[PDB]
Amino acid sequence: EDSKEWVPVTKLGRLVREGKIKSLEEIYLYSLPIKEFEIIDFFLGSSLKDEVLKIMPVQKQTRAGQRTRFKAFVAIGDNNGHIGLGVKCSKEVATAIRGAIILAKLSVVPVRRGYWGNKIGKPHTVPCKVTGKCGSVSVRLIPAPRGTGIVSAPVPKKLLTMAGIEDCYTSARGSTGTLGNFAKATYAAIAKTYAYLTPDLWKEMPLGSTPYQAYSDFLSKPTPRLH
Amino acid sequence: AKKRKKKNYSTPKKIKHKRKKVKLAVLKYYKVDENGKIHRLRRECPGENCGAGVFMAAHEDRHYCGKCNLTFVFSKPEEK
RNA sequence: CUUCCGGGAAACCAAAGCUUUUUGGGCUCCGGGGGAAGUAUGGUUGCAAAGCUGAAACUUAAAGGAAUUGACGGAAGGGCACCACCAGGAGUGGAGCCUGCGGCUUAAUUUGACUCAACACGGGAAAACUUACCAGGUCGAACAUAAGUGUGUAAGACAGAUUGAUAGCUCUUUCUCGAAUCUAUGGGUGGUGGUGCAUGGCCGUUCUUAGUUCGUGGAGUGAUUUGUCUGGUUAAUUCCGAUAACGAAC
RNA sequence: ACAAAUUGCGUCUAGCAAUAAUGAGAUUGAGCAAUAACAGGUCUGUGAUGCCCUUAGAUGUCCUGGGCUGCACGCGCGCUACAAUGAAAGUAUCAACGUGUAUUUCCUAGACCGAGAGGUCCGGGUAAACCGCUGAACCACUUUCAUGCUUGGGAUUGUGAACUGAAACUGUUCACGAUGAACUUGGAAUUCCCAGUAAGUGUGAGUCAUUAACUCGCAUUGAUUACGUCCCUGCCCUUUGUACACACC
Repeated sequence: EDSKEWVPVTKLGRLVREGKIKSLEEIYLYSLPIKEFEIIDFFLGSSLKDEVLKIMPVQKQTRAGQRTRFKAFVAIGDNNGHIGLGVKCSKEVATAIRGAIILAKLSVVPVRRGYWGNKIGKPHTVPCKVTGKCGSVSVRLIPAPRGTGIVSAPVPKKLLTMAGIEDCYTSARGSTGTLGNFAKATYAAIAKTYAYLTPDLWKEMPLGSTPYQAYSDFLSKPTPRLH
Repeated sequence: AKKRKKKNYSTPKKIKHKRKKVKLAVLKYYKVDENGKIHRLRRECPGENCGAGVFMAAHEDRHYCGKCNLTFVFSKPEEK
């Protein structure tokens, strides 16, 4: 049971419901705005587990007298090469986590996993070393050989067991109790791994189809073709 | 044993008896004359409103029947 | 000034940047939770005031930085209303009396309520009843057990005591409908008994108001803001109109 | 007023103007009320209730009493005053909201008697139909008074006569003829309110065996003054400040 087939709202998710794109990294190929989580329910959803990290309450001082709203964290990662992070405040803990798992799905980004020192057999850790700072915590991911698992604090070890990164070295400076700045620091470190010009990426591409060009007919038609 | 605040233990000793039973045996006291006349100890009620099954009292010069202990006072009161 | 399209915890900074991912242009001075304490003591300089050097015993879990949201709470600028004045009018506060609350006392003077938002309130205008308080009284209420057996286990009145009234409530002496076997024992039962600072409910005021919120965006690491505003006008978050989602919602 | 109502147009839009109507210059007050809250109040409104306490010897319960009313005193709501605009006598002669008895003593018409208080006798009425055309009060109209704690003012205490009810005693209330005190406009402080309103003036209902002296509604008589402003106590998320937690107590 769906029970509701998603409506194509943007022109991008028009095409995945009409199946004109059948590869998730095509929107990563041109860095599209992935602004419906109903996109990634098509491509993935098989093998996409949610874990929360904290349901940190937060308060405001009204004149009589306080008011609590809940900044629940959630973390989704396809178990090899895609990771996301979700944060939202609302009046109930249910209406955070029923909607936090949305906000992690929208920001799901691809991981580059690279060989540590000897290119044999499905690369695992990280191609380079990456720091992601989000406000005074900065986790410094480092490769490691095969068979030494994720050494970190227990929180971003959960950010990397679900990222597909297999054997990583980490070191985190700063106020590492602030969980928002310790999830996002690693999230801004994992996602970096495809934004660093390793010398393996010099020969370029044919440089484009830009699928609003490749499928300009189906967006020219106003008829909502089914399936 | 209740609880209060100001006034406790007036205690009129709460002596209320149930029934002393120091007298008034059930009428095993009776006698029949042999063949065949009977003597009715506590001879019965002459009041015609009952079936004369009361064993009317032996007392001082005021007696009474058994269906009503206060009334049927043996004085006798004459009506004329 | 404008911005990072650099950094930062931020406020910010054209350096407070190139402090990159365990980073490197030289060089020197300085900091290591807060106090104790720039104290104590020694040296040294000064006419002196004092300056430079400078601890510890002890004490302690926070102390501190920057920023958000709480005061259209003694700060500006707005905008209302007679539980605000002002221009008054009538008033009470004075007098006697009815009450209300206290304090007093008493056997008890049952009590809840104490600024607006307790006080001719609790609809609380009570001889009894109410009545919760005070004195005298009075009533009894469950069962399996159980022990008289039905040789009266009971229950009722006279009569003289006890009474406030006949309360055979109790009783001197009397007859009696006798059985729910009237049980010490389960323990439920009532309660105007306690806690409104354990609660439900309603109601009160906060607030005569005009004020709140949500998804979707851009704002921030974040608390949180934006929408929900500059102005004009309105009784008004009522509307034009800047129109930073709105079609919104109360 | 069912508002293009015209009006040297305000940011082309919400330029007051009183001007137009001639039942109508709102006929016009109420109810209604969000989010977040308070250790507000209510366990004594409830068979709403946690828990606590108690139960033949009750805090439960019915009876007879008592009290809740008692007093050197303090405090608030409120009553009639402190008088010639008045206190008396007379006459004239306007309401409205309402309410009223068949498992409870209501509304009372009529005659009659009684200083009165009331009482008797006989009706009406379950109510647009009877009480009831409720023919309300203050005020209007001639007089007595001649400001003199007076005839203003009726607390105060005797006495009997009464009513309602088992029962009236800092009293259940009510009648008469006595008793005439304080009180002469009330200090500092201080409340209320803008049109039929304020205040004066009654009446009904609510409780109620009888008891308003209070609370809700009703009508009558009917003003002064503002038509404003933010000094005042005020209150509303605009800006800014902070070392403020339970937030300037």
